[PDB]
Amino acid sequence: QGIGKTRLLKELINEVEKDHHIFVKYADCETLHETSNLDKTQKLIMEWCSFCYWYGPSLIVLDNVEALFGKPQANDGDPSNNGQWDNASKLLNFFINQVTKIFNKDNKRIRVLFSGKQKTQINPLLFDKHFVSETWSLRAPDKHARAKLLEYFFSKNQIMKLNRDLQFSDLSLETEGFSPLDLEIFTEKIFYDLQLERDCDNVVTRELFSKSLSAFTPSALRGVKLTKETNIKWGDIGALANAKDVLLETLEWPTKYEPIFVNCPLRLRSGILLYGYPGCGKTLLASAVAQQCGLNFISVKGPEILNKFIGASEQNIRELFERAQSVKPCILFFDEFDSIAPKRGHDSTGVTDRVVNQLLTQMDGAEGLDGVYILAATSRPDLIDSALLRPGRLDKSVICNIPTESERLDILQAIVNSKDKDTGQKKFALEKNADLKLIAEKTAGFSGADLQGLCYNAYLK
Amino acid sequence: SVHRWLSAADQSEVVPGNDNIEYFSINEHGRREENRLRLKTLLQQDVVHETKTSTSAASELTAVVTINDLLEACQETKPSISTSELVKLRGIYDRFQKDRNGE
Amino acid sequence: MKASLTFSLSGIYAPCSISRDIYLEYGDKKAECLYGTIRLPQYGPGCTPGKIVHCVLDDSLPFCSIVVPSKLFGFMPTQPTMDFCYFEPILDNVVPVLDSVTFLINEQLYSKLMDLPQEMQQIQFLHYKYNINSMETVVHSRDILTSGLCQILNCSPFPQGLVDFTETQLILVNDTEQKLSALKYANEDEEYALPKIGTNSALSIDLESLPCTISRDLLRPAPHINDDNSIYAFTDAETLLRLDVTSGSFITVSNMGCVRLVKLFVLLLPNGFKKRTIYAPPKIIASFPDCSVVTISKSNIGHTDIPIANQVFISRVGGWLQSQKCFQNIILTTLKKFFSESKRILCQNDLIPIAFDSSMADLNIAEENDESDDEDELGQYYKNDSLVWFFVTSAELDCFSKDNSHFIIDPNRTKLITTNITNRRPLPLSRSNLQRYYGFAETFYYDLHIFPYVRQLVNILETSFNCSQRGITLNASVLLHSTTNNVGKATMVRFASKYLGIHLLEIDCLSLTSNSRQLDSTSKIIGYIRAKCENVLPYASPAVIFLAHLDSILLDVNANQDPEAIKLQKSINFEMSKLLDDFTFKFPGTTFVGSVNNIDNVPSSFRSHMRFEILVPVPSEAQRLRIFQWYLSSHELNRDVQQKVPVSYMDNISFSSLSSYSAGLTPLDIKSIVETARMTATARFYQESKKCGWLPQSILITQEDLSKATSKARNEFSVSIGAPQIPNVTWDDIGGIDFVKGEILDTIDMPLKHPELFTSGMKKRSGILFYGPPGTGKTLMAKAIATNFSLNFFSVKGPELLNMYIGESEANVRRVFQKAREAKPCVIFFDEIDSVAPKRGNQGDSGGVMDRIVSQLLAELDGMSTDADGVFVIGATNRPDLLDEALLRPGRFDKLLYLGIPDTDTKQLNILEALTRKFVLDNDVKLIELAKLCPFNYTGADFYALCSDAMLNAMSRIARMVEKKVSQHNELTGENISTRRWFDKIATKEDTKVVVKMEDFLKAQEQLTPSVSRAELNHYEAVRANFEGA
Amino acid sequence: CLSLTSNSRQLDSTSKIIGYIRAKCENVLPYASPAVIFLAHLDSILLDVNANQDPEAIKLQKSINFEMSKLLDDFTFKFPGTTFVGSVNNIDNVPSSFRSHMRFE
Ligand SMILES: Nc1ncnc2c1ncn2[C@@H]1O[C@H](COP(=O)(O)OP(=O)(O)OP(=O)(O)O)[C@@H](O)[C@H]1O
Ligand SMILES: Nc1ncnc2c1ncn2[C@@H]1O[C@H](COP(=O)(O)OP(=O)(O)OP(=O)(O)O)[C@@H](O)[C@H]1O
Ligand SMILES: Nc1ncnc2c1ncn2[C@@H]1O[C@H](COP(=O)(O)OP(=O)(O)OP(=O)(O)O)[C@@H](O)[C@H]1O
Repeated sequence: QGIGKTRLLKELINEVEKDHHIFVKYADCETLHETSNLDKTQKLIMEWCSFCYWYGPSLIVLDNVEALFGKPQANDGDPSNNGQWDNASKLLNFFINQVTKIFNKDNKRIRVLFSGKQKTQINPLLFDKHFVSETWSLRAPDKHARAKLLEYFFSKNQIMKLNRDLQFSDLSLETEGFSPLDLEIFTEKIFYDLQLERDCDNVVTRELFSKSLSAFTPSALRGVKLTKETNIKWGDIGALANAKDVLLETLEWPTKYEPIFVNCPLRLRSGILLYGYPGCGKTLLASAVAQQCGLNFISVKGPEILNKFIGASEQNIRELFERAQSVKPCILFFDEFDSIAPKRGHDSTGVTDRVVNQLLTQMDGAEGLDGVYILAATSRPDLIDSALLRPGRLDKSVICNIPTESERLDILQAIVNSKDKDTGQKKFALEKNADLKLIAEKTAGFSGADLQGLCYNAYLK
Repeated sequence: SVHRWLSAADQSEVVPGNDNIEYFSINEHGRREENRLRLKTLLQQDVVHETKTSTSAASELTAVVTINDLLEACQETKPSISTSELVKLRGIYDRFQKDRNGE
Repeated sequence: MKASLTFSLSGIYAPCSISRDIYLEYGDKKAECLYGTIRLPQYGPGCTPGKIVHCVLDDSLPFCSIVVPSKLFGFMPTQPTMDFCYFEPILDNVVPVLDSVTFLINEQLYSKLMDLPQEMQQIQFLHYKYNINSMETVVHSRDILTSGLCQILNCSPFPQGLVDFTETQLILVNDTEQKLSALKYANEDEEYALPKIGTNSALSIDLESLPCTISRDLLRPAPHINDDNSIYAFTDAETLLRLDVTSGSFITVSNMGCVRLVKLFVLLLPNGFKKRTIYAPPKIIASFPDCSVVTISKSNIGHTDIPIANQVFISRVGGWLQSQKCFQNIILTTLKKFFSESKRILCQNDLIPIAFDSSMADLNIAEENDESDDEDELGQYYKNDSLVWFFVTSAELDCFSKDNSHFIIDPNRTKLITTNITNRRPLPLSRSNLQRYYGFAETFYYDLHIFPYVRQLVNILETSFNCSQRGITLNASVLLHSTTNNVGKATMVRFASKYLGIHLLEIDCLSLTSNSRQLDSTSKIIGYIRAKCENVLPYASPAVIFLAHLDSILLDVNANQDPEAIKLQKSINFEMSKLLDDFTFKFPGTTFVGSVNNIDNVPSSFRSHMRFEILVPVPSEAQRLRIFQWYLSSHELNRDVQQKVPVSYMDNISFSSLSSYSAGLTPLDIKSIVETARMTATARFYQESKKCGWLPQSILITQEDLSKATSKARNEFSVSIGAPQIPNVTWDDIGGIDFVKGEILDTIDMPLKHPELFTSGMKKRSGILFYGPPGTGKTLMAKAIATNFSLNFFSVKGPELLNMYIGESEANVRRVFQKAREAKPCVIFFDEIDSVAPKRGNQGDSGGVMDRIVSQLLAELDGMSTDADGVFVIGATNRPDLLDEALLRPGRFDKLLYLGIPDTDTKQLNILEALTRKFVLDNDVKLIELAKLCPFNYTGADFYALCSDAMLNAMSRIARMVEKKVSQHNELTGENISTRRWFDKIATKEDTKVVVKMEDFLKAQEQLTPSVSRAELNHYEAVRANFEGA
Repeated sequence: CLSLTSNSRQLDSTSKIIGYIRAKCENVLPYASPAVIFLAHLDSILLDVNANQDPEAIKLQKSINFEMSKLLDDFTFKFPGTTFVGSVNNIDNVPSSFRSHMRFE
């Protein structure tokens, strides 16, 4: 939604009429839905095909086809998926019969043009009946395009103007994952909150821009609880040197040398797993290096997918993967993966097994789906399936080791010297030059969580 | 026997099918392509005029096994049962013969 | 352009005389070597492709007069030929010269002229004997120079072009099969073998329906404008001279009392219709349904002598179309138009065919237009699609004339009254192809000998029809079912119906359903079907009641569903069966046929009540061959080519192959492939047309186009199906393949490529088992086999099957095997069979579950080879020493192929070149040095890791260089451009380009370590030796 | 929309509700601009029906949603200087497609 297809079709209709003389029958599917009764509709499709034939060549078009002809979503609850046919399926069969009969009768005259939001959503009958030759997906706009989209949008309000120092290139850089509708809404926002303060002659500013973006919630991310604001940085986690280097080689290096990896002609490493002692920071270094890369962050925990129905869980996984892929370059993470996709043969109903093959379909599915940076953690990697750890098929795995003297001192110095978000000074009243060396000695066998808890209760004392 | 026969009925004429129609001559100023592209096609691009099937020809001859074939197969085919299994099951069959196995 | 035409017998390659008016258009060109293309009218839809010829000027030729050699075509102009043609002189473009061409010479010419050792003298003799001039003559394929002794076979690159004696490719071939002997031109057969000359009144001759409409411009002499156009019949001139009557005369065809008049003309050469035959439109044939041979006699009735009728009663012929209330208006309007066209000729009890474009049905257009001739030119804006029948029930005359039996109808003087409906059997397809004559969507013609199911079903209808005629009633019903959709069972139903000339009663289930949920659905459906039937059936027998997608109504329902829905379904089904029985009883001879997607879903009761049950399977190899012949047929290709240029494909297509690759598809898929080839052909043709400006005449379809169309269709079908494991692999990606090439090819493709040879009831090769170091390419080689040979592939890891105790392990292998049986042809792989096929009999496990698994797999593997051709089993092992010996036996595995550690530098060289085939390598790379460097213990996976690490190192160097550039330019420019910004716009191509040096490979090799220990190498070699020994 | 609906099941429901809101708003608005149209518990009509429900009701709800959106757009286009405000007790319920189409939050 929001890619302004409707306007694409309208501009199309205009150009085709002006340049090639095709009678065109535009009709949104909402009106047909208004009276989606089989016989009443049958009559309408008869009328259509008749008229369209009456002006050869013709062109039908229906924005939002799924609204009317969209087959109910695969399962839809009824176990009798076969045998009985959905009403809209019968309507699609009827339309298919008429149009294909005319086509065999006359290829030239009538050439339909459907318009939907997803291949699966659209009824597969047309595909099975080989009705559609080829299809095109309208991808999210690119920065270079967003340049002109904004340069026309705030042109629409010819009054407003940008600033000399600021340039549309900027607009493109910060804007991302925004459909033309989203850019429209953002420019309306900027106009309104600019009209808030009537000092400047409607000139853009960096600060108003930043405030608007901060307040902004784009549709793609709207309706989702993205647990991203964590503010855990390098200073918040300093140990696990080897893990830091590997994660940089995996996440920062792509985002820092894209030109080289663009022609790197083996498919890039998809993602890495995390394992180690409980609470040893697996959930921390991931976020820290995500902030290092400044990439989009999502924290997915085992429960989010798990549901009550069988089969519905698979489709929940499906649109989860849809969201994950939509935001290249993004990091997806699964916590407690030992509770998500363990080794097969650990469930009576086998929902775990079918879920696992569903997960495998995507990563093993070679569809250019690599911008999403898959990630996951588990204290019990033994419980995962070996297939989920095949080298080449899947990438390295990251171990978390015990904090020894060196690592303990590193983490203690980092946390005690931590500069606050609210105040900026030390999170704790830190001894200026105390003997932090002897503290690590008595903490042999601890965990970074144990060290920070020790410091925390010391702060309470 | 069929392995032996693979040099008895397949040896007939040329490799299974039709061959030995060769190529007659060429007139090119460099284009000396005598390969099957312009040989199998063109003159007889169809294998035969409106080619179809006919009576039994592919397996015209059955590879009738011979006494030597059976002789060698016997020795090559080792016994499928080890004497240990035979004696064990026979002894157990007699043990149940004390009760049921036999009369 | 329209230019008069005449034929000279001066030889195929004789110069073509052109009227000076024609010569002038060439103008600036040489004016002496003028070349022009021609098109000749074709007796039917479409146009004969233009032939290019060398022309010379001649003022003696009258205005727009041309002369062409008839011998150039397979005929001489004994009888009159077409008077005119369509000429086009190409000005901008010049005649292309074919580099290569194909010919054919009789044995004697080969053995005589070949005597000379020089080809130039032979070709000079060819020119002298055939009048062909290099840089002057244009050669076409399938051209005959000698009457059964000289032939032109093929031309390349184009099928026609200029001749270059020296530079052109010319194939010197002979006719050792005696084919040239039978080759003779049309009309050349008879050396004036004088037929008996007499004034015989009647001459019994064979009758034939016109294959296609004949344009009036081909009537020599041309008839009057207002003459009725529906009473014409034609034949060879010799027949007319036997009847000593002229083209454009009236002649009476009579048989056992039933007689009619006809306008008869001559067929302009060249021929293409059976000799000694009379060709008549369906109009005549219908009145002679059972008469193939018929008597024909002259007529002396003059046009003036024909009486004019005033009132004529016509009873509409009973038919499925006739009963459609939606069409009555349009049919009547077209009927009135048909009489309004001009004066009509009719007799009592005659029949009338009327055609109309049903798509124009509901759009009643311009009836208020009073007596407007413009209606003719909506006709091409129309296109007639379906036909209906009319019966001449009575004619009223007002004066006794010489021709009382016949009569004429004038709209301004004659009145017409429609009356009750009369039954009449429809003509069988044998006597005429109505679709072909009217150019509708001709239904594919089966060859019963190759479609046994269709033959079996047909073997029902005529027997029932006869027994009914013989006074024997029997309720013959049949139900069609299938395992997959898109198989055209309805198409075959229609084909059978037309074959016997029986009325068809088609009722789509998915069209008129209303609300099959409320307490009206049963009643509404029954009433609608009953009404749609009773209105046509009484005057339509014999016919068939066909229910498409019948299962849709009759949905068997489980108990737990809503009881009311259960009751409604029980009703709908029971009353449906009752309606069928009532129909059969009330009208003996009627039979019922139904189409169902899944036989099982039908309720058992009705199913038992059904009489015949037939499934229509997927098309087979020869069936695919026939379907390809049908679709690629020019008639099938040019149904809707409104563009003047015709479409066609070169003869060099190996239809058998296209069939072979067509395995596992359906008729709609084949139609899609043919139309996709149509796509490519038209697109490339228009591309070339704009490029050069010259049209390479018609459009052509090359075997690569169809191959790629099948590829894309198979891709879509695969995305529809489960198998995701055939994406892309080739031999270039993997080395070490040549070692077992012969064995693998012989084991896999020979049974597939020679089944009839393997149809000897022989044990087809069971399978293959591979062992050796991991990552050597075993799985990659198997995938290469699958993708190259295009068989559905599933990968199963033995270990994954094992459950906690035994949840489902045997059932799982059974499911994979059966789903493989559905997706034939296919390949199944077992990963690490040793983990599921260990030596058993010595150790005692905990539960002994595995013993039954191994027994089951052994039994199945032995049971498939007998008949299950198209499905093959392959297993994978890395530690065969653990593998049970029972599998090593032939029948389970017979070719224990091996893929070991690369010993020689050639193995590593092939593996590395296959690995880095797509690497952007600096010229410094000398992979021989690395191959010597790499210890032989390195495996294929070791080389993959090596190449990946070399890429990582090279990308690191490029990254450091990019960072240095970034810092330097940052200090120089004074700003701080982020790396992302540097890469989006500052980064030029060299920044986005990766360069690899030998240093990267050296670093990777030094960083890489043996994936396999040398002790493991010795263990693997010992296990190899021990297995290979036995 | 929590009070006067007077109809929520019948297939005429969607038509009745949309027609009523349209009737009142176009009845009073033309002579009363500038003004604000306010919907109380607007969510109680607009929502995202789960797939775990019969299809035809889902179709009906998709309809009513679309005609609500069209109604607001038509009102703003036909009556310049006009705005509306909606009240909801939980964002997650309102049709995401609808939410995206709106301006302020
Ligand atoms: N050329 C364009 N292509 C796409 N969107 C455009 C274009 N020009 C402007 N837009 C903006 O994009 C949005 C188009 O919204 P629109 O309602 O047409 O969406 P849609 O993706 O066609 O889907 P739907 O009609 O189902 O909501 C508007 O905000 C409009 O200002
Ligand atoms: N270097 C560190 N190692 C471990 N914990 C640390 C470190 N630095 C800070 N901590 C704190 O210790 C806790 C780490 O537990 P956390 O659950 O995040 O780790 P985890 O390894 O992902 O474990 P799990 O998967 O069991 O949740 C947090 O409270 C975090 O703030
Ligand atoms: N040899 C053929 N067999 C079947 N159909 C063919 C063949 N050649 C062409 N066709 C075309 O394929 C289509 C067959 O569709 P039809 O409705 O008869 O199929 P069906 O087997 O009843 O399948 P379903 O009911 O699942 O759609 C028609 O358009 C027909 O013209």
